[PDB]
Amino acid sequence: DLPSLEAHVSVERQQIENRRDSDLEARAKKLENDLGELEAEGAKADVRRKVREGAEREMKQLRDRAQREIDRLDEVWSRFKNLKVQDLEGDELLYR
Repeated sequence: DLPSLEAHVSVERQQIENRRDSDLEARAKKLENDLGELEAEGAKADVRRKVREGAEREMKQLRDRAQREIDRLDEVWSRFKNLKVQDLEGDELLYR
């Protein structure tokens, strides 16, 4: 049954990448809206750029979390691939 298994994991990865691109588009739109709202406000660079820095950090952590979750999905798939009897396995979360 392995064929269907890698088909399923590939489909999950494709959906994850689609969600990532949707997040990219949404954050780009939000940044554009924020820029437009404060486009006419003439103030210091940091005062107007603090919100932009926060949004960029939010996107950075979002992409880092996406990378981490895809990496753990790949790790779980690899672990199941080479699973045999008498294999000790801690990591309660991984077993669940």
